[PDB]
Amino acid sequence: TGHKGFSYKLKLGKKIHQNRGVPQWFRMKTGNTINYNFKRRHWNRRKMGM
Amino acid sequence: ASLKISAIKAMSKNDMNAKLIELKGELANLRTAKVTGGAPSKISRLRVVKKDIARLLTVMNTQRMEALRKYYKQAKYVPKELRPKTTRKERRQLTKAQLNLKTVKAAKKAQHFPARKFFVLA
Amino acid sequence: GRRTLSQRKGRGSIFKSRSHHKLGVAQHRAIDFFERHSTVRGLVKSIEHDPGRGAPLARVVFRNPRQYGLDKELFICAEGLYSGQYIYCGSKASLHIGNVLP
Amino acid sequence: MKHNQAVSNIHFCKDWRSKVHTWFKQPFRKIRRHQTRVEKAKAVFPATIKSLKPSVHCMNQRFNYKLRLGRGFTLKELRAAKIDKNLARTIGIAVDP
Amino acid sequence: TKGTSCRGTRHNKTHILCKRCGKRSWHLQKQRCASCGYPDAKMRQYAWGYKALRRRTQGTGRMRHLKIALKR
Amino acid sequence: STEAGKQHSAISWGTGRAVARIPRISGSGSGRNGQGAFGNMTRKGHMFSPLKNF
RNA sequence: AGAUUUGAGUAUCGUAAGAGGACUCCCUUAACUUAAGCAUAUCAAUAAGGGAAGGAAGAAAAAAUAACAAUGAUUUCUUAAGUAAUGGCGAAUGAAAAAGAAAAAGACCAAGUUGAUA
RNA sequence: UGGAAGUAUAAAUCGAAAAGGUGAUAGUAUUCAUCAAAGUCUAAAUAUUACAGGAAAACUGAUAGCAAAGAAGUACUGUGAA
RNA sequence: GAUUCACGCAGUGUUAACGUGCAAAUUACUUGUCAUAUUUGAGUAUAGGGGCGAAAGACUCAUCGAACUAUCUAGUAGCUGG
RNA sequence: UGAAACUGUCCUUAGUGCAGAUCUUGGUGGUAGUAGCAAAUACUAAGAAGAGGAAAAAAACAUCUUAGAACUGAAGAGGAGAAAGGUUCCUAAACAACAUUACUUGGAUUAGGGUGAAUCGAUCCUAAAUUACAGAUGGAAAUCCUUAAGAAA
RNA sequence: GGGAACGGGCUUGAUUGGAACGGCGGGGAAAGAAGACCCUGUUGAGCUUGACUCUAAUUUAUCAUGUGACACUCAUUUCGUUAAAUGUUA
RNA sequence: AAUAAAAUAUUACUUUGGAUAGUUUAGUUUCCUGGGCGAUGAAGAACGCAAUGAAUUGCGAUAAGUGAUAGGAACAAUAAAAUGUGAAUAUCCAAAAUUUGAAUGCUUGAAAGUAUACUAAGGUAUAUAUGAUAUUCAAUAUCCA
Repeated sequence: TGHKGFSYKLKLGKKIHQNRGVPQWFRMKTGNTINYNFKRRHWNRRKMGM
Repeated sequence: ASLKISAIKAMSKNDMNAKLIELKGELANLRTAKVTGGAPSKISRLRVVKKDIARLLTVMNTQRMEALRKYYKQAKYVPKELRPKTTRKERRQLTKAQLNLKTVKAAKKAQHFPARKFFVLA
Repeated sequence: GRRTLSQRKGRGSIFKSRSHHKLGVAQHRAIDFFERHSTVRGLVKSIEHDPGRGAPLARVVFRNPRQYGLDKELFICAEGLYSGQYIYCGSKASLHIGNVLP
Repeated sequence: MKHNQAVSNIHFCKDWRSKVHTWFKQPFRKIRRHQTRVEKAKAVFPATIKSLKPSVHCMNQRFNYKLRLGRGFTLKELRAAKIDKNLARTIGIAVDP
Repeated sequence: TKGTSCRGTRHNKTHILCKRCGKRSWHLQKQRCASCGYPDAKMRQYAWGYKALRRRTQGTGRMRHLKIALKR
Repeated sequence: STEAGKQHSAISWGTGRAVARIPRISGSGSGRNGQGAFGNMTRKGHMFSPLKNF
């Protein structure tokens, strides 16, 4: 909704921040196994349920 | 980081107060430089000034609380921050003097009939 | 078996009284000295329709016996009562329609 | 049941699996008690004596011809032996009024 | 119409986020949390929910103070 | 472990659904839900008589 | 007016709360199951619910056993013993003394007495 | 409760004492034996699959062993408990 | 709490379409109804031997002649399969 | 072929031998290049961009502009809000996957940008109703009471 | 034909060229579902009823000590108020 | 009668798939030592903090870390700056310790807020129950002028 509580909006912003991939420099670390973030979601694929 | 704790300890309270303002003001400028495409030298400097502020505040606070412990060392009512570190259970237990306290009748019995040292011949 | 409708009526969830637009509680005024041993006068200001009951209710206004102010009452209207009428409550009240007597 | 056998009386119809006690700590009770005995041997040194116990007869006619260690000497046995009952407990003698 | 059609009017939340446990388990009309048992002072735990006990209990979080007291 | 393989609320679906009568993992949303359950022959279920430490 | 009694507000110094509950002390009248049915019984101080604790807890110093050539607080182990007993005397349930060991330790209140009483 | 003409607890009524309780077949009588209830504390020997730190193993070896040998109670499902 | 048409809604018939569908109940035409015992949103109240029901054992989150979920529980099976 | 462990004999031990359990888990065939990609009237010409209309008509060609031809027909396939969603909004680069052909298009990929209130709302007031201290009740969990029970409000 | 009494397979015959496209609805006792009709379990559940055995609610009797010889109030019950002239004199 | 396109059969090579073999920073069980939380604000939850981070880890406005004590030359994916005038690293220590949560001035839905007192802001304190002491009271409740 347009109308929302202040703390609810900040939890919406955090979910936007966490919907990002692994940076390139992190993928070049030695002994690295983290290439894709599996905690990723999209608005039309999975509803975050909050 | 470059602030040299020995040099921090050489300043007075007023000098240590003004240094924090100078460090805080410098850190504010470097934060502006980071978002305006600053050089890597300026960004590396910004991490140094961040630790100097933490270092300066550590000496300010440690020197202040050491003076408060001396102030309340003999005081009857000591603030709960300066009391010795204990668990909640420890503050509830009886004092060792109170645990081994004995009645007047029992005190003299242990004085006139103590556990003797002996041995049996075989 | 199940619970009959007469049993479900005693819990009072959807069977509570629909008493939202009711005027109030219709009753005499609290008995005091001035009505045990004297008479008080009340003016019938208006006659209203109390929802959920078939009889009209009268808004009677007694002045006050002991303090300064008003005493707004709510009687069950007797047949023949009219607006602006003076009614009397007390032991020595006359035997007229609308008066409240022992 | 088939053929000749005894009538079986096994009380396993309850939950015995939570009533099972295993003795895997038996080899380490021996070490724990023996070590505590040795530290008991010091501290109270000498004479970690387990207190002198009386000679009493076992109860019932099934055992009454045998002697065994009782608990504590009676006041008359201490008086007969000329021992103060207050000092007796401090020199490793068990007392049982 | 009890299947696909009746799901069109589902736009009112029964539960929102809880302040104490952080789960979307705060019943709005009941005014209590179905997961942590909010305003009730004690945290809601049941012996038949053995998995729910190992999902949120001591040691499942940061242990900010107790990680120092025990090691001391 | 005494609870190894027995940590589900699984029940058999019964007949009439074209699948065997072994208990099935309840719920939905994962690959585990609707799979086999405690049975000795099933994957991730308890084995034949579990070896007791007594 | 003064001497008490009881009950309040405030200030000061403290105390309880919540987590955990494997082991510990309790409350509450489950059923599946077994009895080849089932209703007492069994499952069973069992599950779930509820309260309280500690590094251990509980218990502990005889209004106790016994009938002996007598023992002697409590706890725990061995044996007694699937025994005595209970039970649609069916299915089933079921101890304790004696005896052998680990460890051992006994102390106070009340009441009584002393009152230039403290 | 094994406790069987009542082993223990509780409730309703009743209710002691110039003491008395027990000796498990109810009753009364006389002996005998042994204790002396209706307040409190008490180390040690004992238990432990919480949790933490260690050591072992005729145990498993990636469909096995904990559900989890990787950001595992994670991804994902449900309004929610789960 | 008259008769009708329209916006809407329903579901009389075709026992039409579809029936591994647009759809775990929809589509088309025909038909009916289309404001006072009317329609509808949000808030709120009522909970499982319970609720709610102009009453069909109907509805209570695709679950109802007793919801869902977890524990007792690997319930028992003289019966079927290996 | 494979590159770091293994075998023979005697005893001991067992989570010890599979074709079946609508068995469990995983992988894979025939069906089969098959059924289908047929509601919502509809597209065409020139040009541009692009690797992407070629050619013995391979008869069909996504995006943008213009011209033609059309549909929803103002109780709309128009312009805005509440709930719900949560960045899907805007721009640029880029098209591996996704939208039952393809896509240079996109609600898709990557990176940035974007939400400005004394006057709009929330905040404030009360409605149906809801929940506290003390009190009443209960073995317990807890239940009741909402101004009545209170030196409270 | 016989066979578990209605064979694609077995026996004896009729007969046969390999790969298939479009249709079609005879057969595959075609697919979907551990028959829902019937019976058997010493298997259930909903509902009914002087089926057996119980139970909430209701009801009756006894016990639970207010005074004075029916009368009173003093516990107790149900109320009303801003606890706002109650009772006896004047 | 005839062809071997399809079909069938065996081997080699390749492919789809991930069995088998070798391996293990992970489990399971038994035992030993403790069993050391909280109004001095716990466990849990949320948010935030790295030069380039989304998760995870560590930490709390002094932020992937500060002081002190040990420790002695690294880190690295890339670039910086610092460094024997002391880099990493370790800790029962010191300082500091956001919003909540028993949550405790009042309110709390996803709520933004707000009162008083002490020391414009900032920081403290103010829930309920309860023990002791002090002080101010109330009730002719008992005496009592």
